Amino acid sequence: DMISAPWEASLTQAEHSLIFYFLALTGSALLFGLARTWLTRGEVGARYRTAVVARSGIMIVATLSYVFMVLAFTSGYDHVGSLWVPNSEAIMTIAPRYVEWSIAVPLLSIELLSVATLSGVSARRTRLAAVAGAFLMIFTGFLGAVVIGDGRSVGSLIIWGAISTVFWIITAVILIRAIRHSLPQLTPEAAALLKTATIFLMSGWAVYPLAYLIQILFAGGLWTTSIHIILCTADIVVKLGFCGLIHRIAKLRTAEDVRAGVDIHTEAIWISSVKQSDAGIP
Amino acid sequence: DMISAPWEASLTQAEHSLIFYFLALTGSALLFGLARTWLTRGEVGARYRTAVVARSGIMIVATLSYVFMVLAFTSGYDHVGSLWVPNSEAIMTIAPRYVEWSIAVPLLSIELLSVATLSGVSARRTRLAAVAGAFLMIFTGFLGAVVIGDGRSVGSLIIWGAISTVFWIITAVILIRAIRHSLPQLTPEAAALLKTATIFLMSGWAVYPLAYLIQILFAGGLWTTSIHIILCTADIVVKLGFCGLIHRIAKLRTAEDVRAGVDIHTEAIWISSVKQSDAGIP
Amino acid sequence: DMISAPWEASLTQAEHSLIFYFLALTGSALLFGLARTWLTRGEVGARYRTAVVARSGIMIVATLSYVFMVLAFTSGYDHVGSLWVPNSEAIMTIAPRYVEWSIAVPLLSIELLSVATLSGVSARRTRLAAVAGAFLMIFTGFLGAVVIGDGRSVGSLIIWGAISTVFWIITAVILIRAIRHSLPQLTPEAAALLKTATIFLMSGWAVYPLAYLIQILFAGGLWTTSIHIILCTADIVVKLGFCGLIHRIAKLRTAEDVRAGVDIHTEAIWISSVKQSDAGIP
Amino acid sequence: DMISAPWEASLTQAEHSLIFYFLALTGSALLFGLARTWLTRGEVGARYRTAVVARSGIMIVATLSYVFMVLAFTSGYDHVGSLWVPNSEAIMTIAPRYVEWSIAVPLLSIELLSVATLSGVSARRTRLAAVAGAFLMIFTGFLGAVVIGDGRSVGSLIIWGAISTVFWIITAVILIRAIRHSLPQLTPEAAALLKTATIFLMSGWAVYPLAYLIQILFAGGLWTTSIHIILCTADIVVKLGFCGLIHRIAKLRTAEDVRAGVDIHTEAIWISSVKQSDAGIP
Amino acid sequence: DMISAPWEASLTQAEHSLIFYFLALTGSALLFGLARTWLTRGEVGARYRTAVVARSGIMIVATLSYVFMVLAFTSGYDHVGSLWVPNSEAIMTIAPRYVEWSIAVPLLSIELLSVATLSGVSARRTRLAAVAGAFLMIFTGFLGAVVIGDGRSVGSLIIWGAISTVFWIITAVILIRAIRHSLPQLTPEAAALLKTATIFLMSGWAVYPLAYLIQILFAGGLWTTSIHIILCTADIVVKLGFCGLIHRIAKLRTAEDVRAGVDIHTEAIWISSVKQSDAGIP
Ligand SMILES: *C/C=C(C)/C=C/C=C(C)/C=C/C1=C(C)CCCC1(C)C
Ligand SMILES: *C/C=C(C)/C=C/C=C(C)/C=C/C1=C(C)CCCC1(C)C
Ligand SMILES: *C/C=C(C)/C=C/C=C(C)/C=C/C1=C(C)CCCC1(C)C
Ligand SMILES: *C/C=C(C)/C=C/C=C(C)/C=C/C1=C(C)CCCC1(C)C
Ligand SMILES: *C/C=C(C)/C=C/C=C(C)/C=C/C1=C(C)CCCC1(C)C
Repeated sequence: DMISAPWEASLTQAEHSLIFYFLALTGSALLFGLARTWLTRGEVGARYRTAVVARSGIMIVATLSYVFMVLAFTSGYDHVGSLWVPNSEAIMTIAPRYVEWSIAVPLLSIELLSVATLSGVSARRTRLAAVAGAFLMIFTGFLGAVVIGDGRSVGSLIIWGAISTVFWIITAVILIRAIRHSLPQLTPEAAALLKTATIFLMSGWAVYPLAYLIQILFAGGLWTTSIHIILCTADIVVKLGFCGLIHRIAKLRTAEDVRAGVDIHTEAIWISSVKQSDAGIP
Repeated sequence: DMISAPWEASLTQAEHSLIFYFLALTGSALLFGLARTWLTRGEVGARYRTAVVARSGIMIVATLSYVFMVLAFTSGYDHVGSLWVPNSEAIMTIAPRYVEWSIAVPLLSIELLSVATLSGVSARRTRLAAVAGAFLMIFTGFLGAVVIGDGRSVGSLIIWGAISTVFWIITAVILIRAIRHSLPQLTPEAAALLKTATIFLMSGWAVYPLAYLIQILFAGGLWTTSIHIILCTADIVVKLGFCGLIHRIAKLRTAEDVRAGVDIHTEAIWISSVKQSDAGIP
Repeated sequence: DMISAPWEASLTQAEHSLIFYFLALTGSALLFGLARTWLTRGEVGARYRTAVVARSGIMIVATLSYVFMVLAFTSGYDHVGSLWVPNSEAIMTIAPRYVEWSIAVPLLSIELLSVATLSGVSARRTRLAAVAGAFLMIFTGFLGAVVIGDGRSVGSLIIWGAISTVFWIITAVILIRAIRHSLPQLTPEAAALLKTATIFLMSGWAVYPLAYLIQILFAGGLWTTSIHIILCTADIVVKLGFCGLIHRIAKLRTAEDVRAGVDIHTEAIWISSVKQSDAGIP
Repeated sequence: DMISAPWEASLTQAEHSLIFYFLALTGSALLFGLARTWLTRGEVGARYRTAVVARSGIMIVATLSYVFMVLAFTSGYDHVGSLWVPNSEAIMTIAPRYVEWSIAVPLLSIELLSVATLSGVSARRTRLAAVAGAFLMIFTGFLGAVVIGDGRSVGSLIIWGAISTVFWIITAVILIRAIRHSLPQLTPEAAALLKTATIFLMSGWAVYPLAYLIQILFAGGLWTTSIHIILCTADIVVKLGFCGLIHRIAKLRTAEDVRAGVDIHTEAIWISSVKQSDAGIP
Repeated sequence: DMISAPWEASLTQAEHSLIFYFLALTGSALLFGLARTWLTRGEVGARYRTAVVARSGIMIVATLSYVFMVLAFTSGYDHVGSLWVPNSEAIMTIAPRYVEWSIAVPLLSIELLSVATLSGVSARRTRLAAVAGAFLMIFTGFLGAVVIGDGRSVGSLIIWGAISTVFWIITAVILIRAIRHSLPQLTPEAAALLKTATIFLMSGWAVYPLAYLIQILFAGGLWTTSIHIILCTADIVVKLGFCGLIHRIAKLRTAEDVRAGVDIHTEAIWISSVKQSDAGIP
């Protein structure tokens, strides 16, 4: 059976207005996040800088995606009477997310493993399996949602969607295994935070499959609005929220190492206005 | 009853000229503010860096909003005689402010609490209640002013406006309570400044509801000009003005801590060409 | 009586070619000054960083104004024969300067007072009176030149121009008074430079009123070219020239303080390949 | 004989959707790479900074190329039915790669020699022969593929392609000779990595000639898609992958020198979460 | 006699393709150069930082010029049949170079004098005479080539070209005199390099007059291609090549001063993988 695609829906001006709000709010919040990332990048040790690098990629790629999308929104719908009607650049208000997620979902996995206690080359097996699994999960979604059937085929959404769901299970079982190994070998205070950051990431990722069910089941401008709102909201929460949580863990670990002799940090580490470690000279 | 919207008004060339001035002046002043923020970002301790991060978000989001708005101004009105007549991209000379305020008003609240003396459960509870309350106040305005009724419904402005006014009261009672707790536990010199910064922020926020009354009551190009002038002016005063006042407080607090042993700062802190603290090595 | 406006003149191709060269040479030279400002910003102390901040805004706002004016030149005139004929975006090749000057003229005043010896009530009173007076002088020009008769009214140029000339006198009497107070309390070497920088600024500001007399008196593409050449040239001289002169004074003062114990600088200060002060550690 | 060019093919919507994905994915991944480069640029000694500089050029040039290409994609094909028919700006979705490769392939050669053990004069002969040979190999490809015959001449692809293949052999024999000389004079641990980085670079370069065989042999939108996919994929692997491998070698060498007295590094060097060297003060 | 101008020639697709290559290659190489400049800016003493500042201006102005030119190329010629036919914005593919050279040729002169041994105020006489002479040489070219006659007048090319050639002689006699004075007072090793850098700059400048002879003598798309190729190539060689040679001299001089007590540098200086100087603390 055939279903209209999400970018083949005429939008009212309450729908058009919300969609521009959330697209522009999401791009804004991720440019804040990018700035924050840069300003706070020296609170973390060089042992834990992979976390900073990940997060900077996540924020750059996502900010660009959202600019593209906001500019395609302006040039993707033509107002006819009281309703905005999609043209051929309307697909460019939706498709560009898959490019963002293609980089970000792998980088979120890398950021999480950044602050775990895996080292050397068994680390590398886990980082690669994660980056693969993550990338394959998005790309197989892209194919169902955008490429094969042109977004308009229920069977192609269900097949490529199911396949994507398998790489979700594989990626999540790799990460959750990595973290379960680490928690014993961290300090109690960090292990606590790393458990929570793992629950926050996996939980965030469960929201995104729901946008894909809408596309299968419901078509309309209401629902095209629902999709954008859901996905925009989830990007803000899961990319501001989670990337601030890993940074606390990096800082706390950095400080723990300072206190222990493992290394020396130029500034002091203050987490929650509690000094974790003092500044030091080589 | 129905009222024409603000972006649905034909502008004379004196009105068009003023509107471009102020939009372009505001974006300019906030790019200065962004630069200033970066250049002075190392005058503050790591204990107080949340203040720098907030202010940088406030300036980035706002600068972008104002670029969008200035570019939409050029492509949103067509000169047809002695009048500039609005296109369908003239909503985009007004609506993008709500996106800015959605990030900024929460970040201004965070910046203010940055330099207060709050820690524990109560700190995080207070930061979240503030960020929520602030965000909800803007968004409920957006809905009245832009989305529901299309800006052209008096009942939708009065209902969504009243609702927004409740989240104003809730947000302001949270912040004013937080600050009232802190002033005892600061030093006299900082407590003085934190009282003043609180009065300057709350007072600034009372200006923005007046732009919203115009939209309810008066329609015309005079009044569309009045709205932009009011809102542009208020952004300059309350974003340049207030974010420079919190930076003095962060600096003064940073220095107070240096002097006290709590921490060490690489450079000396000068506050009104008065040296507050000397430079130090770990 | 009526006069055509400067942006209502048909330019030849010699006139059109010289106006793009000067408009693009001014944005190019003010992007070199933005780079010079950032590369040479740690040669000055933290007692005199209010000068690095003022100059960075004077060069960021000015480069953004000249990019817009060069982009609106490409889309503001149409070649209809051997003549470039103005559109409705031709006002945007002239008007954007008033936005630049609105930020810059106040910031130039701040930069000059940066390196003077004012502190107390008198300092803040002086900085505010200057920033006000400067801003009011430009804005009252904008109204005469762009807004009130559409640039086409001789009485509106002479009235708003006279008013602007009063805020010039007020602003210049404030600054010259501030500097006259400082010169006694500086060192001979700096006092000398601060006198010269004051003469260079006031003298630079006297050029800009001449562009405004042309607009009153003469209309033509020759004269529209004369205006742009005059104003572009003056921006280069007074914004490259003067902002390099204050930086020497900041450096010399920084070094004088180093030598005196007042503070310590990480690098040495070399002014004219002559070493003023050595590097030092806290 | 004549062959249609790759930019003269009508793409289906699945072929346009893939092509936009990969172009946008590649530009995204190279902006991550650029960020990474900047954030990690102080892990390396000043003796080995040429490696950082190379890699930064590689990432900047390539990111820009890919932006151009993504913007030309939007404005290079027009949807006329179920097909995206090529405009005259569809050559600009392919040609800009040759500009990227013209800078990058020489810079990749420089980056590889960066971490080898060459003197500083006989170094120069090798660096120049490499940069020449590399540049000549791309440019002679450009001429066959784009300029002479207009991409549509089989004899011009085979002649200019063969010529390009000779500068490949010359460039690769210079580099492989340089590295074979160095491996003895490195430490075992670095020599190992430098062998692998050499195999990874030469192997990466063998993929790009296959895109050029497609252009000779096969024409279609399938094949225009195959070309972009191949070339995009190879850019990600060989520019993210290889430029991270040289950075490990620079770091390991930097640390080896620290440990040996040759120099001192401000931070510690952690590679695979193993401290290679401690931080130190002059 | 009247000669067609260089932007009044219909380009083939081979000539259009080359022109886009070289414009895009030159802008690319100068963005690399800009990056390089920033990454290596701390290898030089503060005594010699004028060299860094010059070079950064040279790279910024030139990169922007080349972006403008590449964007004007896309929108300056229309494909009509088998030929690209110039529109009225084809002059913007050639004219913008004069703006670049107007800043750069003066800054190249400043960079060269940066590392010579002139100090105080007799330095200033030489720096001003140079910057004047250089600026006047370009501007008088612009007038012959672009403004007077519209590029189409042989007598205006020969008169304004001859005049430009006089300011070349004056500028070169000032610089060569300055350098001849310095070589005695440098160290043998630096004097050697400063002689070579002087020969490389003067020699580079002799290439640019040849583009101007073509414009006088030959008109055609072959020749419009020859002009762009010549000028693009010369920009790459003389702006990458020369600005890397002055940086070696600054570094070598910086190190010589370190070794001598004149100053202290934070990093070590390595030139050709030979440690020139060690890192030091105040
Ligand atoms: C910052 C962006 C993030 C974390 C994006 C996450 C996206 C997913 C986890 C998507 C998962 C999907 C499935 C498992 C099934 C249906 C298709 C997808 C791609 C939406
Ligand atoms: C920098 C921007 C700031 C501080 C913006 C502030 C905006 C408000 C405080 C808006 C308040 C409103 C009401 C309380 C009622 C009417 C609707 C609003 C959104 C204008
Ligand atoms: C960098 C820009 C500067 C210093 C601009 C200065 C502008 C003025 C000093 C303008 C003065 C004017 C008058 C006093 C009378 C006529 C109108 C003005 C605005 C041109
Ligand atoms: C990051 C980009 C890289 C490494 C690009 C590499 C490109 C080549 C090595 C191309 C080689 C070619 C031949 C040797 C023959 C056919 C033509 C070329 C240009 C594709
Ligand atoms: C990086 C750019 C540089 C060094 C440009 C240099 C340009 C010249 C030296 C031009 C010289 C000319 C003459 C002396 C005569 C003919 C006209 C000119 C402008 C081409």
